[PDB]
Amino acid sequence: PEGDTVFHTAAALRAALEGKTLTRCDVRVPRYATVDLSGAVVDEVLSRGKHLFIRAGSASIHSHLKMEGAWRIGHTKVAPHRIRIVLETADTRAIGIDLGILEVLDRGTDMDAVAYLGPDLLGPDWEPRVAADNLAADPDRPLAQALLDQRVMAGVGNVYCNELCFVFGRLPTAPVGTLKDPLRVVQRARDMLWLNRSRWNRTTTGDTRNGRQLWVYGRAGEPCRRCGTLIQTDRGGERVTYWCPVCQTA
Ligand SMILES: [Zn+2]
Repeated sequence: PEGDTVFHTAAALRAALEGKTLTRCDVRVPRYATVDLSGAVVDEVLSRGKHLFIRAGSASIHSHLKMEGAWRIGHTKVAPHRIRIVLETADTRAIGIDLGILEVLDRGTDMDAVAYLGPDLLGPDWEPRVAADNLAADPDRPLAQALLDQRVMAGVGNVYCNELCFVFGRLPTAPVGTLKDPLRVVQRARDMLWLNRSRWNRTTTGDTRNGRQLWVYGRAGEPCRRCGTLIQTDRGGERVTYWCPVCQTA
């Protein structure tokens, strides 16, 4: 999950839970087995970068999504991974599966958990100059590592990292110092995530149709949509990269 998925999940949970009294709060995490927020209203569901917070009563349920489809809404219980939490209201059910962190924090201090985050690409008070100065603060830093650092700005994961590198004509190992305009980079990242904040069908090309949605990610061996050259890929290091060797040069 990247920042768009997490924001969208927060929105889906808001539709299911926000403003409603919890009828069930079953936290299947050992330290939190005794938490039972039933009888409290879910006052707010919000995202902070790749983090989710569910505020109810005096508590804030903090989760960090490692798996797409991590929170599921509806009454179907069959799932590919372990159910870690069930929340219900009179009319709705939300289940959290394969969550990374799932913890119950004090509501009043819940933002201390994530106060170090850089500007949130999908947060209400986004600040592109802060993100741009953070991104450019160390010009010898490799571009992809800087984009993926949640203290620089919050929300880019491997898909958006690959896509941003393509639209700016840079290899992921290019130093940030080679960017003509770091402000433009972070503004385009904001625009890309914003366009997908309510779209699970992640699209960066402007064309949402099947097979048309991304420039390079997941497209090894397919033609670049601009120059026609076949897309290349490398699976060394942490993350898989995809790039057009004509549009993205050293
Ligand atoms: Zn190309």
